[PDB]
Amino acid sequence: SAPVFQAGTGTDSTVAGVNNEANGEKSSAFGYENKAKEKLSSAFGYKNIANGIEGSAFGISNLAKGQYSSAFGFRNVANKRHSSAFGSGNEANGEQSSAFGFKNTVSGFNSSAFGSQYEVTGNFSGAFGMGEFNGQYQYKNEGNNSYMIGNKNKIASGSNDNFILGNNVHIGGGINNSVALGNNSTVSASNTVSVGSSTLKRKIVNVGDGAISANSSDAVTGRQLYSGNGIDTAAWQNKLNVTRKNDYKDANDIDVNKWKAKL
Amino acid sequence: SAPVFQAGTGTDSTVAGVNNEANGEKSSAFGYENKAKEKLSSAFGYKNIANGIEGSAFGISNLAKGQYSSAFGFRNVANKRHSSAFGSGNEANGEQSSAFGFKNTVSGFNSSAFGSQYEVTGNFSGAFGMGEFNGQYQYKNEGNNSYMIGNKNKIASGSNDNFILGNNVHIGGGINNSVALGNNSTVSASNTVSVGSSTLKRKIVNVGDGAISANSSDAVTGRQLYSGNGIDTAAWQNKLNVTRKNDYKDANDIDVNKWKAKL
Amino acid sequence: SAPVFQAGTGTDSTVAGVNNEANGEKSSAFGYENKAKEKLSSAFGYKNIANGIEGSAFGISNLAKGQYSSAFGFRNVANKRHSSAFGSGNEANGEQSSAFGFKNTVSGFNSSAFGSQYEVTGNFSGAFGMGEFNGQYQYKNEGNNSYMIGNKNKIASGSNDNFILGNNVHIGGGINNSVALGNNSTVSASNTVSVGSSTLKRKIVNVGDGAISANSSDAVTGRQLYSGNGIDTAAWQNKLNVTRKNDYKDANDIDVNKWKAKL
Amino acid sequence: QLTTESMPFNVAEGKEVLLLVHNLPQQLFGYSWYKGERVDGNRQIVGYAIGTQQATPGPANSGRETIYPNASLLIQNVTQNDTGFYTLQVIKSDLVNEEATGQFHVY
Amino acid sequence: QLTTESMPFNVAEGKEVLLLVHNLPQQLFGYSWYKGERVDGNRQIVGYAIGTQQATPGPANSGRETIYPNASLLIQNVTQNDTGFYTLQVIKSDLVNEEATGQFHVY
Amino acid sequence: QLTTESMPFNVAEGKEVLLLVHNLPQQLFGYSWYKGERVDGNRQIVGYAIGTQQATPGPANSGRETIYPNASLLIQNVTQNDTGFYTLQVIKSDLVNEEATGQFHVY
Repeated sequence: SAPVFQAGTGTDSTVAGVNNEANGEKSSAFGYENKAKEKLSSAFGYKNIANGIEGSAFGISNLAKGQYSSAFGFRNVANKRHSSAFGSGNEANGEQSSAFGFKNTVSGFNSSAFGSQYEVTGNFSGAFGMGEFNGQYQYKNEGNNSYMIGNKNKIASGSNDNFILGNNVHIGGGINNSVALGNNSTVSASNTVSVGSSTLKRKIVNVGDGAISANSSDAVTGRQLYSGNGIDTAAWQNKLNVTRKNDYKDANDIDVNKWKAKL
Repeated sequence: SAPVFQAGTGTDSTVAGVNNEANGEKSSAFGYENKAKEKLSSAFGYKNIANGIEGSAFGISNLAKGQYSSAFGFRNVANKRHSSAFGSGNEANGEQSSAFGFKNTVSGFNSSAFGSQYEVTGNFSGAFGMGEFNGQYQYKNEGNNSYMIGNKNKIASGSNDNFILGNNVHIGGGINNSVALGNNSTVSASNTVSVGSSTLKRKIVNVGDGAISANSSDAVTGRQLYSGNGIDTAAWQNKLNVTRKNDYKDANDIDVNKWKAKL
Repeated sequence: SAPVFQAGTGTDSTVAGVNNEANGEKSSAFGYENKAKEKLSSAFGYKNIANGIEGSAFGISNLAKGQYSSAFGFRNVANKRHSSAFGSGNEANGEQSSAFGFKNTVSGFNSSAFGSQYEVTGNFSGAFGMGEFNGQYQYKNEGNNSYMIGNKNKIASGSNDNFILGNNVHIGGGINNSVALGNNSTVSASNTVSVGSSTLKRKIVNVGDGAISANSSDAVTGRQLYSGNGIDTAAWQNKLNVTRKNDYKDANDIDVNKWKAKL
Repeated sequence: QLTTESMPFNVAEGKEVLLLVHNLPQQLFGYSWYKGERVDGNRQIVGYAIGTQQATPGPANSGRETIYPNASLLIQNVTQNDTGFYTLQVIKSDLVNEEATGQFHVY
Repeated sequence: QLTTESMPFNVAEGKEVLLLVHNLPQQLFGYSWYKGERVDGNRQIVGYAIGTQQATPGPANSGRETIYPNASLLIQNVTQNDTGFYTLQVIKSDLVNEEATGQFHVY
Repeated sequence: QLTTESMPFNVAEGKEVLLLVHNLPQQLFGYSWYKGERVDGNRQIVGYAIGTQQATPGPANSGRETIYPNASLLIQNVTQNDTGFYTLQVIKSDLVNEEATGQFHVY
């Protein structure tokens, strides 16, 4: 069919291209075979559908179903309120969610995904990096208030308040308040910081001197163990039975009769 | 009014839709009631305004005021040069700034915000994650060369060169060169790394062995304190008054007269 | 020339504006002097070129050359399959790559750049933050499976599996499996975690108590060195020659003849 | 039209003052109470967020102002420095804003 | 049309079963094998990715199913609980999907 | 038209060589000096950035080349291997580029 430039079936609507239809009030369908179906909706490009109020579809084969939703690029889906899909093959099924990049799925409340092939199903969580996808997602972030940065990381359901900066870290169920640092690291308890695994261990370098006192929660360096300054002399002297030199030069605390016998 | 497809009031300008007006040279206004007012400016969608030279507004109710500025999505504002607003409700008031996601405000030079409800007012700073907004922003990044990753974090003014990876961390004034790790952590001094607070403390696990020498800034593990290998024997022997066995089997350094008396 | 609203040279194609040309099948060229040259391609705005199959150019002076490629904003370039450029002056020359912000270049496989003036030439790598550019890039990420967060950081070629969270950190050649934390930090070996440099050192605070046993890879706090609980008494008693008090009160292991002489 | 009502207009030196809101729009996002006639960052008393059901005090809070989940304000133990004008800001679900003004004088 | 063929249709209680695919489209992205008639997350056996040349088992794997890089499935040591329907999903280079169904019964 | 001038064209074996620029466009972003006739990454001497007012040497720097904030180059203690062509790249505020070429021979 020849292109047509006229009004649509709604009030103050406009269709511009080939086989376009605008059905809402103040709607715009520009391009090839686009569909705008609600109030104040815009469909620009090739075969774009806008079904939500104030929803925008811009590009190739995009869908904008939620209210105040935006789909920009190649084959993006926005479903909930204030949800944004930007790039190639992104879907956002959470309120106030953001999917940016290649093949990212977000289904939590106020969650963000940036990169390639991650799924975030937790609330107030975030993903930065790369995963895998072969029909189903194989690395997900299922914890609440947890964040992941890297490649091929996983957080289970029921494990909350976790932070991962590394590769190939898998946190199991029942672990809370933990931090994992490094590549190929493992976490197996709550309220811990891990810098390695049971097969490979790392060293912490360039550490300042702590305080040696009764109540001091500071790390200790090698020089402090080498020198021994600032320790409790009495505790070490009664932990290890020591005969003090001043009490040895002047005979003190001896059993006299036993020294009579041998001598 | 019926849609109209003709030229505008500028040289080589084009208006396409209902009640559009293009006033600049080589300008384009496509959609419903759009306004392009400068040179090489584009307004596509519903009620978009482009007031800057080479500024683009694409979507619903967007504003592009700066030179080489881009507003893409739902109700975005770009004000300065090379500033980008992408998503829903973002404003960028800094040169070479970037706001991506839902309700993010950036007003620094070369600063970036990704996520939901953060404000970055510092220079060369960055925010990744979630905050809060109820008319005013309640969590801001006001430091220079500082970065935040997580939920509900704050950096004050005058506190520079800080990095936060966690939740509910508030850095006060006068703190520089600090790192905070974990959830519900506290920082109270400069040149420190904190892995907990004064109510909850964390353990560092999977740490390799350090070096026990005169000048060694390496961490010490539990096995090294258990065994005691590599320490200075003389320093510990004169720190704790020890009578050596070889000097005890062979009577040395004794006060003869006092041993005469008791024996 | 006056604006023209008619069909193009392809099948079911559309041109709308001034001096537009659409040559592909089901192509759209809307705006000022746009060019769509392939199948299912869209050029919207000012002087946009779409040369790839299902490629989209939206904004001012954008180029979309790869298949399923997207260029959105001001002067963006997308070259490979599933590559996205969003913002101002971004180029993506890798398959499934993402450039977001101001002047970001990505040339790796599944790599992501967010911010201002970074280049990522490695595979499965990522950059978040700010760099520098004066004709050539002066800070690059050239490692595989490595991630950088901050300002002015560098990773060399051949250095893989590295993570940087900080400023002014330069990793040399031959370093693998390392983590750098803080501002102005240095790394000089493999399988290490660094929290400072050789001129400025940091302290680790708020650390829980470790375990003192034969095989315990946990950090030690100041209170444990102060008190000395849980150590091997025999190892310290034979490392430091101690004469035990119970063996001193009762004369044991003495050379009788030498005590005859002096006494 | 959004309206604000004070009760009572004239109050004693130790009583309670209650500010109510009539004709509040539906489908909102949050509220915020200010001091004076203009919306200012440094002159905010308290704010409320509906998404998380949260209330957070502002820089100009003394410890005597309470907000209720109907855009209602309660002030206790008023003094002679608490007399004058007050401003209310309402944010809707489309990110648009609304303003209202109330007043009361203490004797 | 994408087709799936079982060989043999009737198998013993300890032999091998091989499922082959004919008319496989070009320029693909990955494969995935399921159990039953519907594509379900909890009922996936194994999947393959062409970008990284990787094979990864799913939640419904026992240790007897092997995938080959031609969308072919091998099952060893079959029992009476392994009889019925199977589904194959093919993802293309444009992110569009295709489905196929096979069947076999054990005696 | 952007022009480059050498002074002096013929120089001794131990003197200084100064390269100046005339008709430099306004509203720029940075400069960069190369060796030869083409813009190459491995053959950069020094570059300047106006946003941060910064100067940074390149891979082909020996320690004798200085840049000035007017796109001017100074070379000291020249040898017989420093004779030939040089290229200047200018980046504008719109991200477009400009090129210029200079030359000098040492006796």
